[PDB]
Amino acid sequence: QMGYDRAITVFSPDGRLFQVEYAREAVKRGATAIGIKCKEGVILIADKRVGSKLLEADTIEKIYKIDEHICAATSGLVADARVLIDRARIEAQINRLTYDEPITVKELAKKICDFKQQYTQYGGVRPFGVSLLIAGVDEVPKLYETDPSGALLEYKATAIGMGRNAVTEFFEKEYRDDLSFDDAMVLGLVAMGLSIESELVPENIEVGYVKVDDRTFKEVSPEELKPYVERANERIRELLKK
Amino acid sequence: QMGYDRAITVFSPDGRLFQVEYAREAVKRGATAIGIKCKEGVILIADKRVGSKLLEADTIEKIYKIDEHICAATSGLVADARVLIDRARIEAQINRLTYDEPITVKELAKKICDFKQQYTQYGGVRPFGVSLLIAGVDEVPKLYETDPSGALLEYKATAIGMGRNAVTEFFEKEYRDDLSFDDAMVLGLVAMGLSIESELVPENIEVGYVKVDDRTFKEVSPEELKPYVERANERIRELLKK
Amino acid sequence: QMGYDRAITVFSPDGRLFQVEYAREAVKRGATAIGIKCKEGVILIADKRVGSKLLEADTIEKIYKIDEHICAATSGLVADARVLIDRARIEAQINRLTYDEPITVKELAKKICDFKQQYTQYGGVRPFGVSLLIAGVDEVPKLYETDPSGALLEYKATAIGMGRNAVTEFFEKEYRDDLSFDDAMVLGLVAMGLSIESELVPENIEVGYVKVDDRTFKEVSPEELKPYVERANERIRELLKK
Amino acid sequence: QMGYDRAITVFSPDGRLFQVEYAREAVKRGATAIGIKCKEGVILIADKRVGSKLLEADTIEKIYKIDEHICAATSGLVADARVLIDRARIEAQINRLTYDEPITVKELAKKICDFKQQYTQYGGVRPFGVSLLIAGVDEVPKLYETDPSGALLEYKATAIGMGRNAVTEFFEKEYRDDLSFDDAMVLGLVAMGLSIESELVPENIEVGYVKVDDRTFKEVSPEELKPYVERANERIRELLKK
Amino acid sequence: QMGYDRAITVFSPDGRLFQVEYAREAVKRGATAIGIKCKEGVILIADKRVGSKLLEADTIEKIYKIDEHICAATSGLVADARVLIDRARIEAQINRLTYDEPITVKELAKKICDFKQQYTQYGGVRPFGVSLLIAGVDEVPKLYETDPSGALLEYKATAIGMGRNAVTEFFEKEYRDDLSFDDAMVLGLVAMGLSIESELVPENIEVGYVKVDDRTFKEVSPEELKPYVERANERIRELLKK
Amino acid sequence: TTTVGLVCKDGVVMATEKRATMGNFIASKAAKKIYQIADRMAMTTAGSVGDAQFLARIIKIEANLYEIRRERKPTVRAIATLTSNLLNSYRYFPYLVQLLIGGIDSEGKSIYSIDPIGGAIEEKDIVATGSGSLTAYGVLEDRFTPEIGVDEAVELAVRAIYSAMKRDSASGDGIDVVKITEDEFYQYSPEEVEQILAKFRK
Amino acid sequence: TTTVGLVCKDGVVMATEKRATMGNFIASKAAKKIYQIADRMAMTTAGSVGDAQFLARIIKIEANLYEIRRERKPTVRAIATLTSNLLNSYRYFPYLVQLLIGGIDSEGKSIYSIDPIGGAIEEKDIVATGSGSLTAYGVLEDRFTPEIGVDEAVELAVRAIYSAMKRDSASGDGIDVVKITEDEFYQYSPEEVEQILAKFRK
Amino acid sequence: TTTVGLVCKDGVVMATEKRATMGNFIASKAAKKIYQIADRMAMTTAGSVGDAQFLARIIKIEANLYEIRRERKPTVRAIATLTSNLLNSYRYFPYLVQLLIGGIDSEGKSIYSIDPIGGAIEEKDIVATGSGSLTAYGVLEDRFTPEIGVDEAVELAVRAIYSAMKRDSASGDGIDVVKITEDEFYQYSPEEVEQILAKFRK
Amino acid sequence: TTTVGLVCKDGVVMATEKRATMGNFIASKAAKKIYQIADRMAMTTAGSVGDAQFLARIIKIEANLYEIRRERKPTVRAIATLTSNLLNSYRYFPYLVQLLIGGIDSEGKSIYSIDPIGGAIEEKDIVATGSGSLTAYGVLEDRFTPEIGVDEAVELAVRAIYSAMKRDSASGDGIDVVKITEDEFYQYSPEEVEQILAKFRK
Repeated sequence: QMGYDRAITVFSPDGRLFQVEYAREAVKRGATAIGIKCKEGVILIADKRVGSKLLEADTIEKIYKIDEHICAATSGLVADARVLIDRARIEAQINRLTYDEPITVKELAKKICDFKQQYTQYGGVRPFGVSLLIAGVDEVPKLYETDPSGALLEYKATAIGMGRNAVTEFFEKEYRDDLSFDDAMVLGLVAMGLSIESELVPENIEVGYVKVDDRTFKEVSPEELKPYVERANERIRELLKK
Repeated sequence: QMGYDRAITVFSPDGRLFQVEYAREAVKRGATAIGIKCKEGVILIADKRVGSKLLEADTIEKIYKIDEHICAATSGLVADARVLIDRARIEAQINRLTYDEPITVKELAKKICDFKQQYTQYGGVRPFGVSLLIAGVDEVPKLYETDPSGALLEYKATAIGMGRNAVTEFFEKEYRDDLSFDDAMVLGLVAMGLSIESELVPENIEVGYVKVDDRTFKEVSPEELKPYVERANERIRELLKK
Repeated sequence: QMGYDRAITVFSPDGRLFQVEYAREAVKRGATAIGIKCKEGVILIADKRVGSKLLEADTIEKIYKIDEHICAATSGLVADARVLIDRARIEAQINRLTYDEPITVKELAKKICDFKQQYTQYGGVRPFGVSLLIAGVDEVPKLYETDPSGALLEYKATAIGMGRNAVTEFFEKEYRDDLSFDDAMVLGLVAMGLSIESELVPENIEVGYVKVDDRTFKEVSPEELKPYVERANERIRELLKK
Repeated sequence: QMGYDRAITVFSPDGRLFQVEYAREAVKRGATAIGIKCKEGVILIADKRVGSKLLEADTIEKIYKIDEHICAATSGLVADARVLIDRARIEAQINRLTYDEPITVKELAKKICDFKQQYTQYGGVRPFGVSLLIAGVDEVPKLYETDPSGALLEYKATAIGMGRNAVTEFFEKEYRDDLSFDDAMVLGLVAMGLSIESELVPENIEVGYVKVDDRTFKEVSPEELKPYVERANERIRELLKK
Repeated sequence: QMGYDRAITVFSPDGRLFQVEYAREAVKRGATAIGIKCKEGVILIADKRVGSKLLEADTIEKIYKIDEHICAATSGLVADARVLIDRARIEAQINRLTYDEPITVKELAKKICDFKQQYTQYGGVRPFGVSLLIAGVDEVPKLYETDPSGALLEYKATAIGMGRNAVTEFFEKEYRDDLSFDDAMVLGLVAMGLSIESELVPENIEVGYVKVDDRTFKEVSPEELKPYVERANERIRELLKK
Repeated sequence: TTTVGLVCKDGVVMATEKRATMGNFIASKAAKKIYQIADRMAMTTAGSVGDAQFLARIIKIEANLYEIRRERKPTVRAIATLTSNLLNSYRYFPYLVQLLIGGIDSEGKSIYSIDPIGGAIEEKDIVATGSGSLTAYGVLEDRFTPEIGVDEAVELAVRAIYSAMKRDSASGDGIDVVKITEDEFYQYSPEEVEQILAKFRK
Repeated sequence: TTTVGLVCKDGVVMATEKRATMGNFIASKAAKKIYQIADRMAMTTAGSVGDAQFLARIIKIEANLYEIRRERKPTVRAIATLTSNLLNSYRYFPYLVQLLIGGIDSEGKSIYSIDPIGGAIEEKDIVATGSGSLTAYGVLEDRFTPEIGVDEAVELAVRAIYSAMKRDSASGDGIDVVKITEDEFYQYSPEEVEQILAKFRK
Repeated sequence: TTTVGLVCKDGVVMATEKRATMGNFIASKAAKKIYQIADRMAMTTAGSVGDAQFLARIIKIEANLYEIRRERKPTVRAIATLTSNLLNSYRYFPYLVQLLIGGIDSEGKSIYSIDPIGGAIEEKDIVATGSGSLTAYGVLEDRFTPEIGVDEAVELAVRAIYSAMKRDSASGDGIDVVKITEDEFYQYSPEEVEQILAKFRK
Repeated sequence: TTTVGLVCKDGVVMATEKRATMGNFIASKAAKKIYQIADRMAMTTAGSVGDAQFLARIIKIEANLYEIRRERKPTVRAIATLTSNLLNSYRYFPYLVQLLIGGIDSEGKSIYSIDPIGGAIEEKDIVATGSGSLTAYGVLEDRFTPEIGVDEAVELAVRAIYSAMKRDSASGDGIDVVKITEDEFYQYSPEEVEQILAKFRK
């Protein structure tokens, strides 16, 4: 046994810090979220299936407003997400105060990356064991992932949680940079289906989007999501046959 | 394990916070507390049982007035709970100071999640070893559970405490989404009669509630308690012969 | 067991805390102090036993004064009590400042227990290891036991100290909620005589009491302890023969 | 044993700081960067190859304009980069705020070292395990390496990161101080190519420079990059026939 | 044996600080630096060779101007040296600011001893790993040594680092109280050649000096250095013949 | 810019003149310048609308707080003493204000006057306060009896300020009276009040 | 400066003058006075130009933040009280503006009149604010019906600032009118309105 | 002292007086009152010399810092907001300079005035600020077309300022014109500017 | 008090008055008013003598720290700008002095004048803050040339403070002038200077 994860302040001899590689594991145990980028906006798709029917069907939430034009999804503890999302919302809005311009997807991501990294260096506080997805259209549609390390990675399409490894391989084949808005939402609805190994019913997924033309965040109503979900079911069922 | 459980800062190679699971077993040390949500109001039923008879049971209570249409219950340390909920009283009052408008049940839940999160994050301090059940009606009835770290799950039938597992099984079967406020009151006493493993006497229970129509807190006095308990006893005895 | 008792910020895997359990053993180690509540007042008795005669025959002070109608008595760490009651005294004065009304025993007990809980939160600060039995009459008589854990419990009759357990079993049989003022103090003198297993003299007890009819704490001289002491001594003798 | 290695304050019987030594190895884990100085300016070549096709090939950026005339590469964690560079950006301008004059390549690189030196002496924190290469021309061309330790070593061509070992051996024979700007650029991509031991493509690498006839950071587009990468690829081929 | 290098708040049973003795063995893990006092000046020589030939001649390059009449060389961590040296420069100008008195060689060394002793005593930080030779003519020639901890000792020739022991032994034979500037400069070049077990070349050391007659710092120029290499090397060849 | 207050024998009756004007903007003339602290407590202010409503908000929030935390209805003196302490904190900017806090509690009915920089002092059954204070005393004390009910008390307060109104020049049209008889918390407002005073003045 | 407010039953209409005059000195020419807090919510300021823009941006940002927190749009009351709270905190800075914060929320239509010492008060009638205010109130109260279009509402607010203007040298033109019709947030803007007041001439 | 800003079809032009006189004090005739903030953004100061310059240095450091950190150019709006926040917060160290920040940015061309008391208002296409303002408005509007060229604009800018300096006995003989034609950032500076008004005889 | 400064064809020459009063004593009898800041760097000051004395000690020290730290002598631009920050701080203390900081540096020869509220400003010609500045500007421009020698510069500088001597009450005969040519840092001091104002005669 190690003690190279007694604190965040002890490197391993191999030159790595183990404790943020275990905060990375905190995200995986939580449920999946997929962010899917096309050339006509971005889509953001997230688990809401959670637990049995004791829990409310439309339980709040994985799909958070950051702005009325930048949205985020999480995976990991929804404690570390909840206060972090409080911190995110303030951060975008401070940008709006002092610039009277909306935060760009890249710039909000950079500030979350610094914030995370603050906790990472001191031994007196632990960093969040949470990862975040930041989706927008500033005026170029963009998708990022901000790590629990407070590292920044640009993505064409990305996933986190339980279904992370299935969605990756799946998009390795099918995804293109010229998918339509309609195709890219649907494509990731198959992938989301595969992530929980079940058909998608519209009451266990919350899906929001940022369109390029509007540049306004809008949330897909249960039954407006229903025909997109329905077309996904054909491919998800097909693929669960194998 | 046996070292990565000796602080609130460490993760394990499974990426669990064991200090936070342990604060949660603290919840399970405390007596059962039960919430039901129905569409005509929300119900809070607290255990108010005394273990010796030289105890005075007016302060063995769970139920704390918070706002004039938000009540809440507690399970965990008694100590942790009073300081936490006093914070919540202030917070609900503060919200009225800067907006002139009672606090929403959700916002209060987000604020009190976030209070518990700084205490989960900072290594110099332990978390609050408590979960709340936050029950109110703001315009539309609400039931929340907060976890010891500050995670938020919206419910529709729930419990925390010793009897939790069994109350979870009970509402799997019995709780329906069409129960009237009257009907669901009895059903929630049948859920409390089950977990305590005998029939109930009104002196060992306390009921508080928020209905939608009245949009007030009241507290159920032992005179106004009885017709409900009398109905409840009949069925509590039947489930003790299964 | 190990590593769950060397700090205050750690819980056990069962939701117990072995450090805080040991502070309760701290209460159990010291001398007995009995509080007995009646409908005409509340009687607070503490053992003024001295383990030598070189010790002053009025040892300062087994029964402290907090306000004009509020007293408390100690069992456990006597060091700590000096500090702890200074806080309680300032708290009752603070409420007379900011509301011009004395503090209710219930809310006082909450404040003192909160100060304790604050000293549970911090990792470098251990909690007070002392229990105080705060007694007073605000409208009706009230008796509370404040624990080292920060939790309050209201009683009809109580004990703390090394005689705690014996006097729960004793008053359980014997106490009734229909004692007169005289009958109450005498029954409490019997309880002290049982615990120490010798007869009483006015030199191994300090008694004060609180009258509804005066709304004030008064402190009982050795002369006027003599009638009560003689009457009580008969019952004690019969109990130490069986 | 070995160490004495779980503190940052501890120097071990070697007289090294193990903590610090583990963090130079955390640089290596991060992706290679190649720095090269000539008498016509300074070229900095940086790896922007991360991931398969899950991630976008443009991933920020990794060759950050720090100042007007100073740019830097990073090797080590991207998370570590963000925070060291945030501070670095601010420092570059800070010199201009209080003097209204150019920041020195020597001086910027020292105060980038200083921020982490703070985090090397102090016990509450870790240094970031990141090594930046600091390349610019204030008035003569200079190349330095900043080290996670906080060491500042002027190089004339070098590598750090994954390719550290590889490129030193390469540059023993190839590196000369009478080289051309064009020759240097090409030689630096061969070095990188050797690091990855593979064929280059001009789309997943970014080359920027500070000339001495400019005194401004510039960056060489990917449309421009193609011929330099192509003359590189012949020379990678000669090497990978040996 | 020990475990008292684990702290720096401790003393060991022999009353020693082993932490300070391994900060001593960080100095011995750095390249030497030598000082000579003659009665015509004081002359400080320090290694300027580092790494492979791919690092500038002018990579550290240790013998920093501190003041007009005070230069100070280093051995140990090139990271801690920098901060100290900067602190040495600031303390000397503070003296100028508050007195208009150029700081004494002695009083500058004293103020450094006190500065490093704050970092020895405090346990939230570590002692430096660096030894400096503080040297100048205030109004007579002086050479001191400030230690890892900050111990002040006056020398008439010294060395610090890996070369240290050999060069001590050498002086024990050759060094004379009748020594002059020319002889001294030669002498320290011989002394540097025993450390490195090999010849010297002009630019692979830097030498700073303070004359009595100038009472001002001048750096030895490479060209001025050249005739001194040639004469020093005479003795060097002889003493590296085995 | 004047207030009066009197204990009934079955409630607390207080009255406030509507008009506050600063410059050419009339702040209140049709709107609230009387605030609800609690259900059974009111507070009337003689002075500025901005200072009054912001301070009242505080007293209101610690009034609901007292009630919730301690599960017992507050005494009059508690709130009173509490407002005094607040006025000590901010005393660097205009906060000077003439307050009556009254209503009902367990020990009876009470009204307490808070001085503008701090302190709280008491009044047995008649207070005033305000700039019309001299004029209000004559009216309230004259028509007081020890058997004075709520009905003729709401009328009595209207007469005291409206007689004041003539000796002032600051004070203009409109008045709010509040009756806290314990069974209702009614804010009479100008329309009812003017019609009651249509017999006691014309 | 003057700002006017009125409650129609089809919407909330408020108005400003954007060319504010010292007495003969001007430094505006399109100087902003109308702030869009939301599609249903507006802040109309009278006063200093500068202090109002700084205060408006603080408020705009928190209005959005609050929408996002409760997942439920702010009420008109909530934004009015937020500004009251900010004004008292920053009374240790020299920020002096008297505000009118109005709009539509689910409880109806309402306006809150705020002064820089605090306070927010409900008026569901006529409200006006500034030192063209006295003249403005004279036109507006008489010609108020609460049963008026949002079409016939703009003509009256226009008329009010216009009358103030011809008896003030402190209010100039720039007359903007905002209408919040419960489908959109329309600002008529100076150009058109200067021509409605052209026809109230000859 | 005075400053003007007008928007062309292909540029933005603003102007300053470059010598500043107050009483009969000359502190230099080569002083700066023109700041280049970024590539095709400038800042033109009216008010006192020394607070313009001190405040100015900071805005430049921000301008680079925001560009670097976002990877994209600051707008006029980005820095206009930025200056106004900086002016409001520093009222421990206030600054008495009246800015006009303008230029070409991604949104297009626009010029915002920032008051010495803070707050950022936008002017549509004409703006004058300072003592020379009242007359200056009318000088610019006389030939004004928004399809005026940069060439006819630079000429036009000179007459507005040229009216202000000769009228005052405490204005300077220096003038600076700033041209921003996107393919240039030309600083005309006193010698070149003099010969333009050498036609006007003074 | 007045300062002058001029840049030569190969160096820089700056000058100050002597024979001034502060309190009821003479404040210049061998006092310094030109301080040597760095090796080939100087400061001439017009204002409060002892604040200017104290500020010289600080700036002097920070110049050496730049040199000792970075192995590179300071530029004039560096130093002045750092003065500007300090003056900004020292508004809460007496510290009003009008500063010219000149010398030779890597960019060539230059003088930056630092305002009483702070603000560095380039001048490559002549500069004079002061009270005698306008008169000085008179005399200065008359024999200033960009091929003015370092010994044709000392004539000019003396001439101006002699015309200002009669216009101020702080200036006598025999004054400080300094030449900074890069191969000299030579200070003439009063004696020489009497002999240079005896070439005019008076």
